[PDB]
Amino acid sequence: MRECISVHVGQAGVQIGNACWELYCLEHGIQPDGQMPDDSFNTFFSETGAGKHVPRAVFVDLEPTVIDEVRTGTYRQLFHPEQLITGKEDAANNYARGHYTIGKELIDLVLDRIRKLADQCTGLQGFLIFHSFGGGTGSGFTSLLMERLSVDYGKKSKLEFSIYPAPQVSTAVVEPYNSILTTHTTLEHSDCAFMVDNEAIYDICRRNLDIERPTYTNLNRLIGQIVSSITASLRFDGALNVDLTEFQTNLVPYPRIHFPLATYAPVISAEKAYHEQLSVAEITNACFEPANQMVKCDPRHGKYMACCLLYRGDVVPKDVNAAIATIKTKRTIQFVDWCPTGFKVGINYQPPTVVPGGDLAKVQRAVCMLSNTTAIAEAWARLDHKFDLMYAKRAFVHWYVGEGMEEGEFSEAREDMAALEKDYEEVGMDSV
Amino acid sequence: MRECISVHVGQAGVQIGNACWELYCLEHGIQPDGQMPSFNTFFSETGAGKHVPRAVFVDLEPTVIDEVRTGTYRQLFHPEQLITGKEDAANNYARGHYTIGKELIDLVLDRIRKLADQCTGLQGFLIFHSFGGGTGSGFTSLLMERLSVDYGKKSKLEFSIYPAPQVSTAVVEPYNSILTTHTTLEHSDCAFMVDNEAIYDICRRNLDIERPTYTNLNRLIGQIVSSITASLRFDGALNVDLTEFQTNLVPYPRIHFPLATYAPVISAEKAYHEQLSVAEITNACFEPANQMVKCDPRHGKYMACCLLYRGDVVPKDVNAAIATIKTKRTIQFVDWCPTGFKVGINYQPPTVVPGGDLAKVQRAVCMLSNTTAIAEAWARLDHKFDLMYAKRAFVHWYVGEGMEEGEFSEAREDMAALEKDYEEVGMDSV
Amino acid sequence: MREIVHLQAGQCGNQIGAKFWEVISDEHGIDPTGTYHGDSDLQLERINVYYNEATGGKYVPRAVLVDLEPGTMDSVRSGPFGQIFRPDNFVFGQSGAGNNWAKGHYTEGAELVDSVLDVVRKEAESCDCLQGFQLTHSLGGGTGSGMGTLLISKIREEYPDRIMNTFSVVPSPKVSDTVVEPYNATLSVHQLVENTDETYCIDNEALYDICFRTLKLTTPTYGDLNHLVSATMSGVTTCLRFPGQLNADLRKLAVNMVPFPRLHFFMPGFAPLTSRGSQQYRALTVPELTQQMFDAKNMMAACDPRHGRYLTVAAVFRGRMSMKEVDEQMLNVQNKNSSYFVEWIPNNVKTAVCDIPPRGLKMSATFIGNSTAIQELFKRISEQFTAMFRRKAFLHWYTGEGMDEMEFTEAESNMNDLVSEYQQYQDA
Amino acid sequence: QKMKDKKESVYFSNQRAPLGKSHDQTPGLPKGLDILNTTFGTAIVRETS
Amino acid sequence: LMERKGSLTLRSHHKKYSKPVLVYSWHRDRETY
Amino acid sequence: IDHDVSMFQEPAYTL
Ligand SMILES: Nc1nc2c(ncn2[C@@H]2O[C@H](COP(=O)(O)OP(=O)(O)OP(=O)(O)O)[C@@H](O)[C@H]2O)c(=O)[nH]1
Ligand SMILES: Nc1nc2c(ncn2[C@@H]2O[C@H](COP(=O)(O)OP(=O)(O)OP(=O)(O)O)[C@@H](O)[C@H]2O)c(=O)[nH]1
Ligand SMILES: Nc1nc2c(ncn2[C@@H]2O[C@H](COP(=O)(O)OP(=O)(O)O)[C@@H](O)[C@H]2O)c(=O)[nH]1
Repeated sequence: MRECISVHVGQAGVQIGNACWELYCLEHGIQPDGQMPDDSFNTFFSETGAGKHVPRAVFVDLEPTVIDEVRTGTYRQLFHPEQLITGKEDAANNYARGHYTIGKELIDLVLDRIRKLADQCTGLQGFLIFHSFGGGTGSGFTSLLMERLSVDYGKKSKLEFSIYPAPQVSTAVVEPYNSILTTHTTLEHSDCAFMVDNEAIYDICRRNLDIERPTYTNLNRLIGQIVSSITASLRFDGALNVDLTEFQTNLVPYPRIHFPLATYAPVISAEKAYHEQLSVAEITNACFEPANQMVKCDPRHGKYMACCLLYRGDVVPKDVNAAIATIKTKRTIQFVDWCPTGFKVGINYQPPTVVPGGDLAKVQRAVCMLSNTTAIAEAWARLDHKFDLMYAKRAFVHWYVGEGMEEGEFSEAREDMAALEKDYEEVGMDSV
Repeated sequence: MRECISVHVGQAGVQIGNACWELYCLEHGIQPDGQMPSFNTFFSETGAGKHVPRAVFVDLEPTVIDEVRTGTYRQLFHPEQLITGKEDAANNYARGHYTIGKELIDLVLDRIRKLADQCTGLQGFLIFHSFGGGTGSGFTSLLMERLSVDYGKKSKLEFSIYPAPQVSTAVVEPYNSILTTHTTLEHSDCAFMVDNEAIYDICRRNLDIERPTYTNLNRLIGQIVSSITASLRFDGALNVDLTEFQTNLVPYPRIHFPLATYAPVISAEKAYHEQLSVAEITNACFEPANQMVKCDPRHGKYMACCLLYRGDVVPKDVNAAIATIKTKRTIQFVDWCPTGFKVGINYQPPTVVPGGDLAKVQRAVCMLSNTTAIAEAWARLDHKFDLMYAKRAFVHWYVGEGMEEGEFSEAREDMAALEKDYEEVGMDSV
Repeated sequence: MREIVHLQAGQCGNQIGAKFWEVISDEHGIDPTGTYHGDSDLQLERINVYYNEATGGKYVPRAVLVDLEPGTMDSVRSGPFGQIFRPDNFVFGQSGAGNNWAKGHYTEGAELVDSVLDVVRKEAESCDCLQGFQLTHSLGGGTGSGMGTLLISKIREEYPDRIMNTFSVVPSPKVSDTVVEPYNATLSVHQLVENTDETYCIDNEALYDICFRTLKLTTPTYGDLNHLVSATMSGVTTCLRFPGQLNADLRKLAVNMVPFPRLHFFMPGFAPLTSRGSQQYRALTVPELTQQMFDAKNMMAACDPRHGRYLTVAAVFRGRMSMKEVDEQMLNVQNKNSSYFVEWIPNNVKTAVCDIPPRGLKMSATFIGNSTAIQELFKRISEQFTAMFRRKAFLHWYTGEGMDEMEFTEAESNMNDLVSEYQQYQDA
Repeated sequence: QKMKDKKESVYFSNQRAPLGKSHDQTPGLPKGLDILNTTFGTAIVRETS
Repeated sequence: LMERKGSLTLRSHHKKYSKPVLVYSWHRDRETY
Repeated sequence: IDHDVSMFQEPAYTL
């Protein structure tokens, strides 16, 4: 009896949850109502004596538009309305409004709900945080969420499916300000922060998958595909089962260095899956490709520190070992010298299911990558260059300082990122 | 097991490719779709039955490849192997080795590094291009350079439609050709060569068909790429892999430019009323008025030949045919080549691409022959490059698209060495 | 009255142990509902070893099955022979431990080992004459190493003469299935050297080379790797459970192996294995059978014996077999190939034959080899360790329960001592 | 009318860029494959266990 | 004492075996057979 | 070592 709780905070977190949860319902037979027409579902789905399955999830968001959408949609009978926590006025890309003024009002409700989720479960396994960086309640409310879950729970694993603001494309003009301040609270008790952006999905949905004009839904279905592949081993029998806390203690080499990337290899259209062979040796070949990457960064300018491989479907331990063996000798991918052979493999016997109306084919096998790289320091430094250049002439500060923030907390975030820049430099060097 | 990824680059390339992969499929019984109502050496496979081919059709101009992506043979090719650009190279090499085709070098090399990953023993790459074109003389040279750095010793054979003797369809042909034969001479293990004018004549003397079209000619070229990659596929007595062609046709290093000649090129009215024997077919391959490259072989010392017989050929007959050829003194052979004959024999009879010009013959012979008579060919081309370059014409275009005026002198200079080389490998032995 | 007790720890240890009770249920003929449905009387002639006897006529395997991960606990419970086990020795915790070697010994390992040894004490005092203990696990995972070595350590506190027969799984040479495998290996073998008597090293890359080349199996799953491991599992206990003209239990298979109490890392092997496409092309005779025993290809530990000298060698045998050539051929493999055996052990290789075959072949054998070539398996993993430890790669997970840098010092020093012993006796 | 306005708006650039679908799945696939019930790629027959 | 399930409590010092099975005392049991 | 060549000789495999 192993379960973990997924809280979806922010408008990005709710819509990812709006598109990943029906994948969780389709992977176990849960209807949109919730009556199934096997204790596999008891890791995200609880049980009612009537026979109907509530998701083990709490949706907190200060903006009432996106929460009332699922209350009036086809998932009115999916979530517990007391778990569906709405707010009154949104933080509005203001960290100081999600952390100090509006955020503190709703903490006593969301933390009481999370206590109610954890009280009725015999064995809890971890936490999945789903937020973004450029938001106000996806940046400030998740800061309160990790400060209070750390003191209340402590030694339990906490994982984040966060969205990094893109190096070239942006949504808000104040995204770097939120993205330098909400990483201050992820450097203290965030155990492993999975990273993804919004524009490398665009290149994936263009080159590998064959759609132009993608909406928010196609992005989040893909994100739902890669969340499901990571956590498929908590709910399905596999040849080499991986626990949520097992890969947490070997993907993160240093407590400051807990920012792995993500990659889902067979993102292929239904037209091309008739055409190209789908062996295990080519999907793990496509994981290392810079084009098939879920963060806008170049892996070849950095060194991989640890790698996690999460397979599912019809794979056997022999040919995955042969495929890793023949791809390690490739010189264009390079590890760091002090790390030995650092792959962690995971095998599952459950193939990925395809949602109706989706953009993916029913493939017999798939693989997920969680790779912690030194190349992400380029993304951190570019965002650092974006912040200090706009903070030098003190722009957009009176909104921040007028909502319960001191001037020094921008400074305190600066040397925190300077420490987060220097340590990436101190881990890529050779050992001698 | 055996695999030959074939990068078909250029319009002539993608058109030669079409005709070639049509016979390549109508011989391994693979419908235009990919599902069959030994070929792994030229047809990969999924699971259900899809025999998706193994090739990288490339052309920087979305017209001569968008038709292959909409026509009968649509399903067969994988939408990710028929790479295409958005701007032509404008019959100017400068936009094939430095600009325009510097964006597709990644897409193509990567589609290749995947077509190979699936292979287990790639026995060699077969590029198919046109010297007189732009992409044909550009991304061919570029793909060649990068391919070598990466893949490696992997045989890099080339089937190129070299500029015809007097017939041509471009004024900048001379430049592109002389410039392409400098950035390839050192990156191409071997280079079979066929000229159009010549193949037109054969489809008028032999195959009595006036008004020939580039399609009719592409069929003859296709029935030649088969008699080279047949051993790799169909079975036979003496079989010659691609590696052997490289060590049986190229004598000295730089001098690596075999010619070509199919023999039983007959109509139907004829075929039936003639005993096409292994003797008549051999003689043909050596007769000047039957060479697929207008370069009378009578003005040259055949360096090393390589007759590849296919069909119902008894091994003894070949011995006889070759012996008689060596007897005649009309055919001269360099002294430093006492032998000079690689006899290959495959039992699979030449197939008859429907609506063609050839007639189901029970035998066949393709002789990739190296003669010192290709020197004259490059002399005509060399002359028509020192004519225009003197009046520095059409050099404004090139120097503007990245190219520097130096590679022009460097091209003629390197080619002078090849025409001086084709002189020393043809002189007697004191 | 030469009874031995079974031990399973870790996911690799559970699945190997699960497929062991798949195999033993064939030669002993015990069905998945526990009842005798065999033919030979020699089959239930020494069943008291791996089984205890019956209220109602069935044979539950005496196997305490410890793993803090309950996902493998119901996976083996739902298997084809998960019904034959008893729910009593299904000891498991709801909490998880992600390769936390510190947790596996001091806080939650300490709170669970009392529950585990409450079972093991019940199965050990209930027997007429206990012969020894034996455990299957992995050196990579935290439950295979932490729960594995903690159970080895606290058993030896009160059992002076009962031998410990560990069946070990070493991380692969080419790649790893866990990045912290050198950490979980080095700390665990610091307790395996002092407290164990036989440590059979199983390597995954070794099993792949046997399956791909000799067995011609293109896609071997985990139901095939474990069966080769389970062949040697039953191979060491052949004469102990069946009569032979030269028997050898585990304990004369111990004194005949270890020269000194620290040289107890062995190479397992199964001799008569051949692909299906070539069963009828190879004659099954003991001259042909013991060649495949001694080739470097059919070795279950991935380190070449050609790079060293065999210290002590045994070969346990099965089936109606001539004693002259099994004796005369093992003359011939000693003496004509003599530079790869130590000169100071003249009568090096022993035989241990049995009268009954396994189920499937007329005569069979199982290889055990104690050579000094296995230090390469330990030299390269100290190199895999000293790269991580010089930079303090993953120390902060292990210091969660305050185990210090000082403990890693003798963890690495035990290997450098052990390699220094193996190099010392390489050259006599 | 917007149902008609998209019906006369078929032979457009919306052919290669529709709303949620990729581009109509018929002419690139053989006849009717029942795309939801088809499992792409080769598998192992799993003989000689 | 907390876990201490009854099947664990039920221990023994001597084990019984069936008639085909060879205990120390098996020649002792066939002798009174 | 000096086996008789009048009968069978028994094999001599290496490693
Ligand atoms: N992948 C993905 N990202 C989204 C989606 N919707 C919004 N985002 C991202 O979320 C960012 C906005 O920050 P949020 O945290 O969602 O906003 P918020 O904190 O809830 O505050 P409000 O926008 O006022 O509701 C944008 O930069 C987007 O990149 C989505 O549907 N999918
Ligand atoms: N053998 C053969 N030659 C051809 C064919 N089509 C064109 N050619 C020759 O190719 C020469 C020019 O080379 P091309 O490959 O057409 O030029 P290109 O640079 O590829 O043209 P673009 O790709 O459109 O820029 C012409 O002189 C033709 O004689 C063909 O189908 N078969
Ligand atoms: N031979 C074999 N090895 C296995 C099997 N299952 C897992 N392993 C090995 O066990 C290692 C991982 O150990 P793990 O299962 O994580 O240990 P645990 O977490 O403590 O239970 C891998 O290197 C695998 O090679 C199996 O069925 N057979």
